[PDB]
Amino acid sequence: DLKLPRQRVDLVAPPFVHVHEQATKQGPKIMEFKLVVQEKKMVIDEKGTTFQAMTFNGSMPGPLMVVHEGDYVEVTLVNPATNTMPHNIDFHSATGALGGGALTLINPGEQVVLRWKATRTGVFVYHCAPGGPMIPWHVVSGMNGAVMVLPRDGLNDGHGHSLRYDRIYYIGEQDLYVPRDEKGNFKSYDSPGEAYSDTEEVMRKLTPTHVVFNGKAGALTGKNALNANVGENVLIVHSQANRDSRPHLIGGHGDYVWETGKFSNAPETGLETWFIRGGSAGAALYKFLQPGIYAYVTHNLIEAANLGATAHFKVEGKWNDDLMTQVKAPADIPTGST
Amino acid sequence: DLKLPRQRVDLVAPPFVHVHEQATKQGPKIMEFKLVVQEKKMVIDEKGTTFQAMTFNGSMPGPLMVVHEGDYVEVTLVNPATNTMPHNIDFHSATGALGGGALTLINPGEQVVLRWKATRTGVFVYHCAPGGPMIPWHVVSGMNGAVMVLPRDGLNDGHGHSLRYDRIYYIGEQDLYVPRDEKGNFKSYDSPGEAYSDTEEVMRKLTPTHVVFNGKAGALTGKNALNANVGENVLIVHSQANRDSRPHLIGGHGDYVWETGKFSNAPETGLETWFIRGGSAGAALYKFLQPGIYAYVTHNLIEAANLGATAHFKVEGKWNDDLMTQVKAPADIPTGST
Amino acid sequence: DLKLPRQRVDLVAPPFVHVHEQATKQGPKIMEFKLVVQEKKMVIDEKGTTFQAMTFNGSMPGPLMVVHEGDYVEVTLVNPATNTMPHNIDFHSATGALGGGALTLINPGEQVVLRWKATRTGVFVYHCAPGGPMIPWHVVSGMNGAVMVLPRDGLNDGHGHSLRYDRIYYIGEQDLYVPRDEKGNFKSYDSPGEAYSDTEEVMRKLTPTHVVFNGKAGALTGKNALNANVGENVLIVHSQANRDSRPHLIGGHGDYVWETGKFSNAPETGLETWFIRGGSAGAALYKFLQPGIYAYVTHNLIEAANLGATAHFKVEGKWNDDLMTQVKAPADIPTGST
Ligand SMILES: OC[C@H]1O[C@@](CO)(O[C@H]2O[C@H](CO)[C@@H](O)[C@H](O)[C@H]2O)[C@@H](O)[C@@H]1O
Ligand SMILES: OC[C@H]1O[C@@](CO)(O[C@H]2O[C@H](CO)[C@@H](O)[C@H](O)[C@H]2O)[C@@H](O)[C@@H]1O
Ligand SMILES: OC[C@H]1O[C@@](CO)(O[C@H]2O[C@H](CO)[C@@H](O)[C@H](O)[C@H]2O)[C@@H](O)[C@@H]1O
Ligand SMILES: OC[C@H]1O[C@@](CO)(O[C@H]2O[C@H](CO)[C@@H](O)[C@H](O)[C@H]2O)[C@@H](O)[C@@H]1O
Ligand SMILES: OC[C@H]1O[C@@](CO)(O[C@H]2O[C@H](CO)[C@@H](O)[C@H](O)[C@H]2O)[C@@H](O)[C@@H]1O
Ligand SMILES: OC[C@H]1O[C@@](CO)(O[C@H]2O[C@H](CO)[C@@H](O)[C@H](O)[C@H]2O)[C@@H](O)[C@@H]1O
Ligand SMILES: OC[C@H]1O[C@@](CO)(O[C@H]2O[C@H](CO)[C@@H](O)[C@H](O)[C@H]2O)[C@@H](O)[C@@H]1O
Ligand SMILES: OC[C@H]1O[C@@](CO)(O[C@H]2O[C@H](CO)[C@@H](O)[C@H](O)[C@H]2O)[C@@H](O)[C@@H]1O
Ligand SMILES: OC[C@H]1O[C@@](CO)(O[C@H]2O[C@H](CO)[C@@H](O)[C@H](O)[C@H]2O)[C@@H](O)[C@@H]1O
Ligand SMILES: OC[C@H]1O[C@@](CO)(O[C@H]2O[C@H](CO)[C@@H](O)[C@H](O)[C@H]2O)[C@@H](O)[C@@H]1O
Ligand SMILES: OC[C@H]1O[C@@](CO)(O[C@H]2O[C@H](CO)[C@@H](O)[C@H](O)[C@H]2O)[C@@H](O)[C@@H]1O
Ligand SMILES: OC[C@H]1O[C@@](CO)(O[C@H]2O[C@H](CO)[C@@H](O)[C@H](O)[C@H]2O)[C@@H](O)[C@@H]1O
Ligand SMILES: O=N[O-]
Ligand SMILES: O=N[O-]
Ligand SMILES: O=N[O-]
Ligand SMILES: O=N[O-]
Ligand SMILES: O=N[O-]
Ligand SMILES: O=N[O-]
Ligand SMILES: [Cu+2]
Ligand SMILES: [Cu+2]
Ligand SMILES: [Cu+2]
Repeated sequence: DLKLPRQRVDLVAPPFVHVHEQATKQGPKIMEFKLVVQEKKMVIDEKGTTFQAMTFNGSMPGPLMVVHEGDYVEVTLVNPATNTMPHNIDFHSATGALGGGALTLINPGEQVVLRWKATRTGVFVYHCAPGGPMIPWHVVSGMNGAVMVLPRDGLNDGHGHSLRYDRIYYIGEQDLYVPRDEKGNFKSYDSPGEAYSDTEEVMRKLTPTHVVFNGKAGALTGKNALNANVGENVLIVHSQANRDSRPHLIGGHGDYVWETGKFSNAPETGLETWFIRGGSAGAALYKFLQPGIYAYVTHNLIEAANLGATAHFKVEGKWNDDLMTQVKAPADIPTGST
Repeated sequence: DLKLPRQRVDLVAPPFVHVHEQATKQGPKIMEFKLVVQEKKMVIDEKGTTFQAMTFNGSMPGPLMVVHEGDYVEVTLVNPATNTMPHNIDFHSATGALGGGALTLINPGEQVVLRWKATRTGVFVYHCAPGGPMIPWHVVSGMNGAVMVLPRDGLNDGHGHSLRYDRIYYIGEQDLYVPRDEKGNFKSYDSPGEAYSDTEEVMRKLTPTHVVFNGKAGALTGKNALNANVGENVLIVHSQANRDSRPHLIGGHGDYVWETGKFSNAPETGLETWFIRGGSAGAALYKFLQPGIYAYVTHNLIEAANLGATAHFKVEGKWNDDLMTQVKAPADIPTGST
Repeated sequence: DLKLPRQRVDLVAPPFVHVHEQATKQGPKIMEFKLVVQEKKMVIDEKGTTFQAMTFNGSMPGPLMVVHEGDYVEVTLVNPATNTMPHNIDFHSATGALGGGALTLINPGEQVVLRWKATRTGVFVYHCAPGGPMIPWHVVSGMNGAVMVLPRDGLNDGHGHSLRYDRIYYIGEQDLYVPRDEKGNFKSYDSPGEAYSDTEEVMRKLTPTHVVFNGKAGALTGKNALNANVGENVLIVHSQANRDSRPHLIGGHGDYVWETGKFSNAPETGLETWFIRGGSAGAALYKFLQPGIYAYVTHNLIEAANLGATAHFKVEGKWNDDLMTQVKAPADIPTGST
């Protein structure tokens, strides 16, 4: 019935994003994506703590999918027979049937194909939602990602001016609830099923043990820092499927921020810290002006520094002493000061 | 002194709203409302847990009051002699005297009449506020509702276009703090006074035991699902007097959202999830496009699924396969897949 | 190299703000500020609980600094040899080097001079950020304040109209994490270093023991209530360096609110409650219409009433019975009522 060109997209692992155009003169296409569920034990902190994760495509978050307004998105969801649980997928970008969750429930050994029309622009969460208490459990076990639906003309500033990004990163933030024994040590389990009852008890107290970007504390630091150059406009897409976050680029700003994540609304300008509502994605554009290390955090600094929620950008270029300078290096306080 | 027509309004129990006009060519009236305080034990979850509630008009939330900008709102507050505590009322919509709290303190056996002018448009919280630690205790015991002050021309989209709703629902969200015994079982008390000291201890840790819509887990599910039809524009008013919430319509969107709840500000368009600040009301307009079950949740999914914060909409109509379709039902993964 | 006039500013203790112009026809200046770190035991609640604070200039919050867009801000940071720890300063208003943190680390006995250009308008947080887990610890120990960068033409309503305030107050909100012994009593320590390990354990559970304005429960109540007059436009700057807040003026409104705190964005109008993201400052303008006591709170009323987060305004003037009146004082319920 639906007679449009089909285009297969190969997803890549976050924080990177598959190749796509910003502005396009192409008409609506059927964009084909495949997501494979993988249940697996993963390391989530720098002391080696593990937990029974559940993922789309082996990563937390799941990959970012990028399409344009008016496209049709055809998603094959695969639940391999090595998994132990039923899974599904709900797209906040889609209309009807609980975002598709009601049409995509699959047992291990099955697959399903859903098609939804991208009628609403913005960044949106997708997540597993099998039903009842399984919904939060699957989500906080890692089964969430995001989709970006761009306007066909690309981004604009809400006042008639085009905005173009040179680079795009997807930072998925995950709240985790890892059970502890009586001495406070983290517990380990041989399967998701075995972890469930203890995990639910932690979840009920609503306080995460870990808050991570890209699936583990320190994932986007050190040699996995994100790269940029002075003068580049970088789009940072941030999602949180379950709990609020307050992104902040230390030493920078959000030049243009869609904190509710929807491109039909004009962005706010010059933010210090923005706010991602749990269950949503947002996006921030920033043009780097200074080289050096930047920390991207949630500005609950306890979460950022002590629970895992810090990423680094490494920015190449020349220092601008007009914007900031050390006038006098650390020196002894003058004895003749009051 | 004030010589305007008087109009008695009969309130109805949430989630329904008393009859009112959107746009009106009537001039300012004195709109007369009565609220009766009722202290009573109520069931708040599906396992039958009870707690010592305190309510306006026997319901959590208290009823929605609807007036127009420039109206005068004359509220009779009654505290029957069967109650045990003093109560009052503070309207976030009103100006002066702590929103009226300073003028409405009444002992059991008394009543009081307050008049305030509706100078500010939007949805607003009202709540009991007797003084000091009694303020949070009364509010989280259920003594809160909302008032909507419409512009005389009804809603608009902030760009010169009228917005009209076909239906309106009021969803009051309540955080509850129910004491537990040493084994974790919920405790029961013979009066609010007896529950106070144990309840305060839970409140101090800032983590609710339950988060409910319309006063109990499952209140707006099953046979009390909210009804709509494909093509209808539905206004959902959401209040939270004490704690933030992040409403989300699963399978839908917020077409027009006033998340801060004030109609002098243009709405945001096409939201996935919005944000109600604790101590505020907000409103979202959505035109249903697909039939079926929709879950309305706070998108902390732990709260939604495990603490009680899920409502259902049942929407009648015909399915639109253009917007979403199952291309291939669950089937075995092809043996010839990689 | 930089050849502009220099102007020394003398800071004052919050909630007051040093003298400054709103609109200015002066050109860019180098505005010189000095901040001295002071570690000291402080009382933070009405029962006399103490904690090992760390402050800029002896106060929580640190003082508000006010400059205009295009000014250069030259800050001398002094760490006296009586302190025990290294400190630094990061300005969310500044660009590069982690907001200046990377250029300002000083040991006890040292001082440093940083210059940054005020390129972005709004209110912004500044805070200590020495590195790693020390970042949250220093911030929640009190080392945070705010800077306001005004447009040269002063505030506007985003629709071409000037806004001018008659008075300005800075309300810094601080989440504190005070260790308890096994009976629940607060612990005391002889130094910040000794408190660290127990404090970190409380911080990890993300629930404050106290939430205060101006450094202690009741700081801005009683005789330290903030003064205003009917008809005065008052600007309230509110900062929270680590945790979200939801300001509300009980009996009032926010006439014009920049909840994200950035003056390049038009304010929202007529808010009941607004939202300060942790890691940010915001500002609200209100013109008092009624005399009397107003409570300024975070509208988590548990925090407001039971954890310390309430300030008072005392407003002088004449009561306006048109806006609000008690039509009938408390009286016995008529025996002939149903
Ligand atoms: O023996 C405990 C010790 O070993 C580590 C080393 O990386 O990890 C093990 O124990 C953890 C807690 O049960 C598990 O999460 C992990 O799967 C296991 O390899 C340390 O994290 C831990 O303290
Ligand atoms: O607005 C984007 C997109 O959503 C649709 C429905 O799929 O329209 C919704 O939003 C419109 C603009 O606010 C409303 O006027 C309409 O009633 C509502 O369904 C699309 O038609 C529109 O392109
Ligand atoms: O957190 C309580 C308590 O547990 C211990 C081990 O008994 O450490 C655990 O918790 C720490 C904080 O989450 C982790 O850093 C560590 O991996 C974990 O074993 C104690 O060190 C701590 O006091
Ligand atoms: O890119 C940051 C990196 O560059 C160095 C020299 O290679 O210094 C530059 O950046 C400093 C601020 O971080 C400036 O103060 C300095 O003047 C400038 O040359 C390194 O020191 C720095 O890590
Ligand atoms: O006997 C405990 C058992 O009975 C239930 C049945 O609905 O409710 C009773 O006990 C609860 C806990 O004290 C009370 O809240 C309730 O008022 C009382 O009827 C169960 O909820 C409970 O587990
Ligand atoms: O704005 C709605 C309504 O509020 C009042 C006071 O009751 O005005 C406030 O807001 C005006 C518009 O922002 C301000 O200009 C005014 O100073 C402030 O009191 C009403 O006059 C107005 O209709
Ligand atoms: O929550 C701790 C612990 O308490 C038990 C009974 O001992 O259940 C209580 O708490 C549950 C979660 O809130 C409720 O579902 C139930 O109504 C209540 O009695 C245990 O089941 C649980 O481990
Ligand atoms: O209204 C939802 C309800 O309608 C049924 C048939 O009565 O199916 C319709 O809705 C489905 C999506 O939920 C579509 O896939 C289907 O094609 C459409 O006919 C029921 O299956 C469904 O519960
Ligand atoms: O003896 C405990 C009792 O004294 C008070 C009186 O103000 O304060 C003391 O004890 C507190 C808890 O250790 C300390 O924070 C404080 O420094 C010390 O003077 C009461 O607060 C306390 O209950
Ligand atoms: O916008 C305020 C201020 O920020 C600067 C950089 O210091 O510009 C940023 O924001 C501009 C307006 O959005 C962007 O166009 C620009 O690319 C970005 O660096 C200043 O130039 C501007 O005055
Ligand atoms: O909070 C638990 C428990 O501790 C006690 C003293 O044992 O009081 C402490 O905690 C109170 C609430 O934070 C404070 O008001 C008080 O200053 C502190 O000592 C008990 O009173 C309470 O049950
Ligand atoms: O300014 C408030 C203060 O004024 C008094 C009289 O001095 O009363 C005025 O304010 C009341 C509302 O708070 C009005 O009801 C009253 O009519 C008005 O005269 C005091 O009662 C009040 O505390
Ligand atoms: O559906 N999963 O447990
Ligand atoms: O400025 N960063 O916390
Ligand atoms: O005023 N009530 O406890
Ligand atoms: O999409 N609902 O969680
Ligand atoms: O740097 N301070 O611990
Ligand atoms: O209206 N104040 O809580
Ligand atoms: Cu799943
Ligand atoms: Cu009450
Ligand atoms: Cu410090």
